[PDB]
Amino acid sequence: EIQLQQSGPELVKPGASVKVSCKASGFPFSTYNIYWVIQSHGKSLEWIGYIDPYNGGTSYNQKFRGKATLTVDKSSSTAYMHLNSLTSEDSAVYYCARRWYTGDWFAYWGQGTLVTVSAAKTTAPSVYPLAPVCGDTTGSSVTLGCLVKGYFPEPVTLTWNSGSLSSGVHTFPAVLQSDLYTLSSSVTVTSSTWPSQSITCNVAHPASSTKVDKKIEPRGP
Amino acid sequence: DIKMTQSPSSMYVSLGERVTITCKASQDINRYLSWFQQKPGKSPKTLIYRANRMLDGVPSRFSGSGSGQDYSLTISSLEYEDMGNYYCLQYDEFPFTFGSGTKLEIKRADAAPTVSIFPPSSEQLTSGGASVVCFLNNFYPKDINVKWKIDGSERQNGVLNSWTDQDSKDSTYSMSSTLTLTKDEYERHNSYTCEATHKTSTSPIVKSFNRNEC
Ligand SMILES: [Zn+2]
Ligand SMILES: [Zn+2]
Ligand SMILES: [Zn+2]
Ligand SMILES: [Zn+2]
Ligand SMILES: [Zn+2]
Ligand SMILES: [Zn+2]
Repeated sequence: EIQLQQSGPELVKPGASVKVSCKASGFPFSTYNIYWVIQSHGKSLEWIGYIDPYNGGTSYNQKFRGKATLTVDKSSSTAYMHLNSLTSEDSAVYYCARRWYTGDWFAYWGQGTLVTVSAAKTTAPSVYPLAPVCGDTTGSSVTLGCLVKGYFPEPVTLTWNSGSLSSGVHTFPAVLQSDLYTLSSSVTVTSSTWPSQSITCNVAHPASSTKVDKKIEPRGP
Repeated sequence: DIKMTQSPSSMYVSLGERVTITCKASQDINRYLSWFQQKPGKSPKTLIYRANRMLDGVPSRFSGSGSGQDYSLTISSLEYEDMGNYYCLQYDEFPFTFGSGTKLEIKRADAAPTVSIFPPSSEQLTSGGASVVCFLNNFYPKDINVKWKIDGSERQNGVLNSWTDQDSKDSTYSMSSTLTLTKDEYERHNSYTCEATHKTSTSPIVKSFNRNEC
């Protein structure tokens, strides 16, 4: 299989430095190159630099030339991008991409590395099950919730029934307030499914190595 | 630097309709223009390279055209899976330049939200906080307002709202609204209400509960 695989999410302090990696596997011999891209807020993309003999060697966008350093382990085809003088504006998803020469195009992209630049403290989330209001069910369908409150930094992942319950799931983007994120998820199933069958929300917060399961239980008096 | 101007920034389009996105470079870029699609949480994917060259694995309804400074991407017949963001790219000279992007959203019939309200969990109460959560699921269009009321009185402080992207399976939107109170402020009041104002109803859709009723 031909692919680019980037290293995992980061939290780094203002004024420190970070080094992310991108491993290429399965590519034909004698075609190594790598390009690096930044995308803030899931929106605009900009190019940092590249290593590509067919495009003139190692080169940087003037904007990033001071802070960025691109290297490569040629034996393992692993690219590295080191960034220093980190500021909050460097908080972004960083992509690697590899040019495929025939015409040419950027045929392969890494999955992206999320980097958060902040002095705020890592904080594991509280995870709360949300059962419907106390009382008899009114309707043929029921909606349950999971609340993931007060964590830092991103990301978190959430599933229902370890991923086997996927349709009817709405997981909402996290919202940041006072250096803490809050996220929620709703799931909707037929009344004859719950509480007859077990429904659990599973939450992982990688920064704190947290993995938590909260079963949704009918409320009491 | 070579600058790029992409339009429109967003657009609503029906299934089966002809979609055109345009891109203007600040100089002749000799057709070194590529088009990309990007879905939420995913990496960009090339649709077209050298302005009009097509790729295996990209459906034939995508095509590109132009030369000099002016380029366009065409979707001859929109399909559900085409929902997402689109970017042009000049690669005549490095540093390469992406356009600012086009958000493509799909038209559907109007739909009223399904509203559900959730009292604080016993776990959070034992920890000393009290969040009240309201889900507004599967509505259209995107424009919606949520109001919280406590004992009949509107509350604006302590509210966090979050919207999903356009639903990839029914083209609706959903939003979550969380009203966070202290446990003792929660215990000083009886009725908690979230109401949704939307195009689909002249009157708000109201979900409420009482802190002790069952
Ligand atoms: Zn694989
Ligand atoms: Zn360093
Ligand atoms: Zn078709
Ligand atoms: Zn009211
Ligand atoms: Zn949905
Ligand atoms: Zn009060």
